[PDB]
Amino acid sequence: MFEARLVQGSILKKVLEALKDLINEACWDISSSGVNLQSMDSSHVSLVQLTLRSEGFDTYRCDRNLAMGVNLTSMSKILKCAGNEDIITLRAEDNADTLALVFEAPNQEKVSDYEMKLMDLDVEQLGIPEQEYSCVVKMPSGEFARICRDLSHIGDAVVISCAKDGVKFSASGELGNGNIKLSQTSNVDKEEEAVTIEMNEPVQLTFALRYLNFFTKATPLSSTVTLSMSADVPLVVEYKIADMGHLKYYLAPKIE
Amino acid sequence: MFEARLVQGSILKKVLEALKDLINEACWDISSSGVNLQSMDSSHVSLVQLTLRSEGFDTYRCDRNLAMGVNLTSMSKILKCAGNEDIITLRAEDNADTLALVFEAPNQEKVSDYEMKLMDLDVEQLGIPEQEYSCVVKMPSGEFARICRDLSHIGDAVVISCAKDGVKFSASGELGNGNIKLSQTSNVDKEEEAVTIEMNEPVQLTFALRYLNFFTKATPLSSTVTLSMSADVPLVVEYKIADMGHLKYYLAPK
Amino acid sequence: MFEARLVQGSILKKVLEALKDLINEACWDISSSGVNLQSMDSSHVSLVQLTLRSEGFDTYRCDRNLAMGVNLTSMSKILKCAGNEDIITLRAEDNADTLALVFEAPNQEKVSDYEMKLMDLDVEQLGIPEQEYSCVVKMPSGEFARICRDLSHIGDAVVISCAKDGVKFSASGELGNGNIKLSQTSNVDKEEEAVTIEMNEPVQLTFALRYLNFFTKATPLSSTVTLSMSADVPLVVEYKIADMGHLKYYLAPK
Amino acid sequence: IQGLAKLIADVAPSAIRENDIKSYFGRKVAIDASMSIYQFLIAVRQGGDVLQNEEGETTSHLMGMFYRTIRMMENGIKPVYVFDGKPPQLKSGELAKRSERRAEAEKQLQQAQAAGAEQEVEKFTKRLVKVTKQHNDECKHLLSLMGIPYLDAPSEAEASCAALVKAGKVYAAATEDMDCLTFGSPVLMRHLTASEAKKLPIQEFHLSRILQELGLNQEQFVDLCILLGSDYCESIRGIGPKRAVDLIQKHKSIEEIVRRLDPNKYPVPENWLHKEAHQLFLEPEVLDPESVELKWSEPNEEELIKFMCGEKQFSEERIRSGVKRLSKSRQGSTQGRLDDFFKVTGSLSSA
DNA sequence: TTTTAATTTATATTTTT
DNA sequence: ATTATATTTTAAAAAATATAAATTAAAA
DNA sequence: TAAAATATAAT
Repeated sequence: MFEARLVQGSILKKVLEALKDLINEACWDISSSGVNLQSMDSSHVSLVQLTLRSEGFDTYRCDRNLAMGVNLTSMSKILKCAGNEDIITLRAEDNADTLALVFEAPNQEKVSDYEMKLMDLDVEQLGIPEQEYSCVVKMPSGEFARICRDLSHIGDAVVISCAKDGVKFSASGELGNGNIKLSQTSNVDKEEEAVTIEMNEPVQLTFALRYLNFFTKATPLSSTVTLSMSADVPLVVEYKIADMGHLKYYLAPKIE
Repeated sequence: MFEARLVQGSILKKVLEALKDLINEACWDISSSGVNLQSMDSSHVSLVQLTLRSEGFDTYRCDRNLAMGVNLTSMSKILKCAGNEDIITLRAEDNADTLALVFEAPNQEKVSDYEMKLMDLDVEQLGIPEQEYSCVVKMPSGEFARICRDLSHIGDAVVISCAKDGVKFSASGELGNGNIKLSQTSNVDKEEEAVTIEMNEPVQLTFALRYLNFFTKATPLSSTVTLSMSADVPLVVEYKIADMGHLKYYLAPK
Repeated sequence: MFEARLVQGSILKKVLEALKDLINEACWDISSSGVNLQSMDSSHVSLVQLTLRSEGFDTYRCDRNLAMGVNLTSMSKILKCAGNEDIITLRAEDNADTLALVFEAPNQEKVSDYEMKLMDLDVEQLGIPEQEYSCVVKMPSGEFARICRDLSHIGDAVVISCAKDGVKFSASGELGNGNIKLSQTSNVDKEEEAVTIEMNEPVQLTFALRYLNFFTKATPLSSTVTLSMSADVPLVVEYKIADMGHLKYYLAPK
Repeated sequence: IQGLAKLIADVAPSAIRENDIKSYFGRKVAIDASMSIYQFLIAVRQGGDVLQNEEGETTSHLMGMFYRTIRMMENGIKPVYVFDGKPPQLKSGELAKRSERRAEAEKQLQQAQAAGAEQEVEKFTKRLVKVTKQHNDECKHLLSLMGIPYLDAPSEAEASCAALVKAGKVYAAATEDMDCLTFGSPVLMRHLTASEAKKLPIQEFHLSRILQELGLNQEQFVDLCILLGSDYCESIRGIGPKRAVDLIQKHKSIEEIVRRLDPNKYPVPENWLHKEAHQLFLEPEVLDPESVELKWSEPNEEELIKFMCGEKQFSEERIRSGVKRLSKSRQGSTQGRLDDFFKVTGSLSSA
């Protein structure tokens, strides 16, 4: 009942490269308004809110609401078959035991049909309020992935402190402590280098950093990371796709 | 005394990177027609027939029909020393039981002289009867490399169904069911964009994928690979090596 | 009280992935002349003498001749955080045992401030006297790195013999044996693809090749390797780091 | 409980989560001590030796749970080693039966060392194991010097682990047996080891998901574990686990199934103790959970060198590095949980 | 895109006494 | 005539260590 | 305390 032809394989490939190792199985919720995934980590600390809107899919139809529970390692190994410019057609028919991924080459020569088996899955959904956030930093995505990769060598935790002079990612461990400080570049506000700090209250929160390294595998999806955080609320790492939806990553802080 | 000069030494580098994982020890047959290798792999499934003719060698000179017992991991390690533009000279004296590979630089400043011990091993030359193959496809080796590489993620069995309209590679496993279809391309027989099919009757066989990935390792030799198959015969995976020789792989269907 | 700021700190990065593998922990002897690391192998075979003079440090300011013992695995993991074009400012305190490192981006908003745990160890001064060396060669760095890496597949030892025609590296082992000969080029360029030899007397020397593989991790520092040797003295592998300092690698011959 | 884990794996596999050791990082988990003592006095044999010191005092269990507790603070899991005390009287025959099984092993010991076959000597050295008040007091002394809280149960400590989970103090019980799911614990750990990260992954059993996916409550789950084989009382001979679920899912209590089942097909045992076993599995003589407070303290260094290595004549660098790893892992920020912040507004099943 | 070159990682030994 | 089931019987760890292997990020 | 193997048994 569900058909979804999307003209570029890069978006779904980068989504499943983002989700192949943070979470290991998930249940996609597919309606006529788009394809959502409010999946919950087995470590019980991270949430994924993936939304690919129906206007993003360039040929989209869905007769009824349908939830399919896939193992995303298998879905990532099957979307690894597609290239970076293939057209991916998602198909799911009545009594959906398999999901058909069709990879059409842009030169109209190679068609690759993949009938991935599904499984019975029951993933609980969590309640996300539309809430105002105290500190919202917009960052280059390669820059934030670089910061997480740098601080992962130092320690197992990061202390993000947001203030009017900038954001400061601190890390303490056996090696020492590193403080990557970033100023809000108001003069250079281009597409890539766009560090903008919406400021309501100075916050200082300690997060884990292995889960931030899992989050920063979503870095080829977009060039902007929106880290939104309040004083005790879990932070949101939003990878705002210019085409379709978002990939929000919710991570709980560490409390002393 | 065997002497064989090859300006494109990256060709021989790609050959010994192709036959590294398949064949541990090989019996090179050197004649005045050229270099041959009819060797069967370590798990005794796939046969390998390398043929480098003497026309592609810039200076070929041999006297007897020499048998070379060469550990191909050792020859692969020694050919890893050469660059992609190095000139490779194979030399072997009659009395000496060693093979000397001399790498001249393209600008002639780094003369390398490697010597490799040759072991004594049994002649695995059993021959092969040639067949007029029913399904012969001449299709780009990058696409075949992609097809075997991404169908190995599902299972260890590719069912090739070959017909006039197109070629289907299916693979059923514990995590999905892949089906890659390639049709004929009317792009005036390009080197990397031509899937040309010649046909006798539509045919369907099943092959392993460990050995198909081992054949996928030979893809830097040619931009176009020829797959030949018929009714319960071994698959021929043929790489035309820069109009000098051909490397044929024979795979028994599972 | 100590400051050492240099605009391109990829020099310091490539020093730490040059000598992070030989030495587990080394004493940076920091004086007003600059940084003079002088230590030995973790297996106590090969010596490392790093000298970074204060001329290429773009603001250098030292007041006391400190001797701080850095964990080079920790220092290399801290300097993996810097990019290839970060302004690196080394900061130190005479009281505190913390070595601060400030990385500044070319787009000056990303300021990184990493501290380091130190150690007050005292290695003994093995000050090698400088003598008139007989044989000295100046090769490309990629050439000598390739020579060590492709003779390490053969055996653990290399015989370096230099003469009027050129230099020859000879490895041997159960893989076989290999001779690499490099002639002196006729001045193609000053630093890029040029081997120059200066000669006093013919001598061949046998060195371990694993230590030479560890020595060739300094090859992205300078484009010229200056091997210096004579009869029954350690080989001096010299890297002239961008006309600022030198990394000397001393290997006792077998 | 005989075959409950295989029954849950066959019937309702969504109630078992195959979680990793490192994913939790700050979860309070009660541990049955005596099962870990038996694991660390069986597996730590090299062979014919006991891995005891030069004076003969057995100390393999001390070093085993030392390294296991160190790796649980390293992975963040804060343990509560609940120790077994006086067992209930319905087990008092059966444990005695278990002891005469050991006596049979004692009998087979004179076919072990008399013949000289060392493999059977090792195989029955692994079966003549018995926990002792010396072993329990040594381990309680060790956990006193770690600062890990230890609780001496006044009854069977599986029920006390289920009482500590049911009070909301600890999240889960680390007992590998299926007694704690019958006793009433919502979340159960299994194979909570240290080094076997992927050879034995953590099998988290949710009793709420079990009772949801089997259409049961606690009463008929206790009755279910009586029919399919219980440690406390005897079970009916003709009913295994598949007949247990097929005859609890159609009749709820145990009074209805002991009336209408004929003695010709499935005869009841002549000494029925299912009501007393149901009372001991529903309302055991557990400790007061709020009377005890769980505090994790820093490990005393030189006392742990004096007890752990002094009279046990072990090394010093290895144990000192382990205590340094425990002090590094304990002193840190406790990781918050996402269930505390976002409320579960619903669940989604793949349809 | 493709290889190297590290970089962990899952095996598999051995004493831990 | 497979499905169950209760019989017999095995089994329980964790350090470092060296070494072979599969990613992953780095470097073309 | 746990799982498997295999003869045995009844739905």
